[PDB]
Amino acid sequence: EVTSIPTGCNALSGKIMSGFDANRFFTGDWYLTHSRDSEVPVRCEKYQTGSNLQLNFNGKNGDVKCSGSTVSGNQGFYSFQCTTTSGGSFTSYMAVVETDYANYALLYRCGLYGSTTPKDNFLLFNRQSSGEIPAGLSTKLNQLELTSLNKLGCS
Ligand SMILES: CCCCC/C=C\C\C=C/C=C/C=C/C[C@@H](O)CCCC(=O)O
Ligand SMILES: N[C@@H](CCC(=O)N[C@@H](CS)C(=O)NCC(=O)O)C(=O)O
Repeated sequence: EVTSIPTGCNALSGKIMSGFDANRFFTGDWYLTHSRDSEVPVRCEKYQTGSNLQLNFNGKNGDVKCSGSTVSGNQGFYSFQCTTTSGGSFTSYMAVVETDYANYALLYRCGLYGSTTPKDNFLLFNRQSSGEIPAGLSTKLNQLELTSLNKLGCS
């Protein structure tokens, strides 16, 4: 039924890497090490991936389990249906902006989470918990005006 990302989310047309390879991105673990907007206290979320766009991460209050699917109307975007250990449920949308698969991935995430106003973010994932801001993203970050990503709770 849902064939495009929520109204107000940034489709980022023209700003996403060419040739995104889902096969190489949705494997292994991804640490969420930095983000444009951040909460307090900062934490270290490890995103564990599995086949068929499944993922697990250690969320704000308990493990979170998500099942993904492509969004037909928006190239590069995925919809995740997530459930939480406290019994909650939500939908979240994401696109991989840039990645080298082996080290870092810059993502865009957006959702309504029950509101009419979207909450979004730019997220930097690393394969190591000690990962920081890669030299290779320098110009791309400048272009997106992401000049000062907040470091989170991983080291
Ligand atoms: C391997 C990376 C996979 C990323 C998957 C993207 C989305 C589904 C997973 C988690 C979604 C979390 C939703 C939290 C919403 C809210 O707390 C976030 C505020 C803004 C933001 O950080 O996106
Ligand atoms: N604000 C709404 C929606 C909150 C919501 O859906 N939160 C989701 C996404 S922020 C969640 O439980 N996330 C858990 C996590 O990210 O660890 C409510 O309180 O009912």
